[PDB]
Amino acid sequence: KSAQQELKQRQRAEIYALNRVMTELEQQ
Amino acid sequence: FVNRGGLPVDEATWERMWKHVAKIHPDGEKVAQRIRGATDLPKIPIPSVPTFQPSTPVPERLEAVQRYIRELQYNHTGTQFFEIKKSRPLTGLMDLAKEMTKEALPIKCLEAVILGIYLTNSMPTLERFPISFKTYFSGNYFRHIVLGVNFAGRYGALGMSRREDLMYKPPAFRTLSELVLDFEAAYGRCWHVLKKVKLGQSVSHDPHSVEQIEWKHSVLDVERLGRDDFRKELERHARDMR
Ligand SMILES: */C=C1\C(=O)O[C@@H]2[C@H]3O[C@]3(C)CC/C=C(\C)CC[C@@H]12
Repeated sequence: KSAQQELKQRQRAEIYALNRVMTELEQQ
Repeated sequence: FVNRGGLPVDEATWERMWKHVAKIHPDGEKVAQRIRGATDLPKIPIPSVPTFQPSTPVPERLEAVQRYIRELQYNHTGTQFFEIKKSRPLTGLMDLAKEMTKEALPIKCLEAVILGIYLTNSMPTLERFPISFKTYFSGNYFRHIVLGVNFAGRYGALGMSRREDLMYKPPAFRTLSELVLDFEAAYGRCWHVLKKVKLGQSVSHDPHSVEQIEWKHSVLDVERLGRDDFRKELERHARDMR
C-alpha cells in the first residue's frame, strides 16, 4: 500500500468519526 | 467550505476543517484531541456500488441506489470533499461520481444528484432530471436539490438531505405536479415556505456525453404563480421533457 493510499485511509477513518460527532451535535 | 485540492485532503484544507470543528462544537478542542491520530477508530467498510440483474424491476433498483447514497452518510463535517462545477460536461461529472464511489466519503444534496445520474445510466427506461428548491425559514433562504425520476409514466426522486421526506420518493406519483406538491408539503411540515422550484431537462444516459446538464429549463416562482398556474407550469415542464 502506497503512502497516498495510506493517507486516504487514515483520513477517511477520521472523517467518519468526526461525522458521527457532528451528526450528534446538529440535532443537539 | 469546498475542498479544492482533491484527495487525499491537503494539509491546509485538513487543518481548516479541524479549525472549523473547534469553533462550532461546544467541546471543539476535545473532539479533535480524541479523533486526530487515534489508532482505534472504527474501520468503515467501503460501501458496495449496487449492480443489478436484468430481471430486477427498475423501482427495486432505485431503492438499492438510494440505500447506497444513504450509506455514504450526510456530510456534517463542514467540508465538502468533492468540488462540483455544475456547467462541466456530463463526462467530467461522471468521472467525479466514479471517484465518489471509489473514495466513499460523506456527501450532500448536489453530490448525490451527480451520483444518482451515474448509478442510473444503466436504466434507459428511466428518465432523470434535477429539481432544485429555494425555501424560506426564520428570516433566511435555503437551497436544496434532488434527482427527479420518471418510470413507466410515474414520478419519484432520489437524493440526499437531512430529512427523510426531502430526498427519496418511490416512483409512484401520477404527475410531476403531485411529486413537487409532496415536497412542498414536506417542507411545510418543517416550517419552510417554498419560494422557487427549478426543473432541469432529462439527462443523457451516455456517461461519455460531452453535453451539459440543463439545470433550470423551467424556473417557477411559487408565490407569484398561485396554485393553478403552478400546476399548469409543472405539467408543461413534464411535456417539455416528453
Ligand atoms: C444541500 C443540502 C442537503 O444535502 O440537504 C439540505 C436540505 O435537506 C435540508 C436540511 C432541507 C432544508 C434546506 C437546507 C438546510 C439546505 C441544504 C440542503
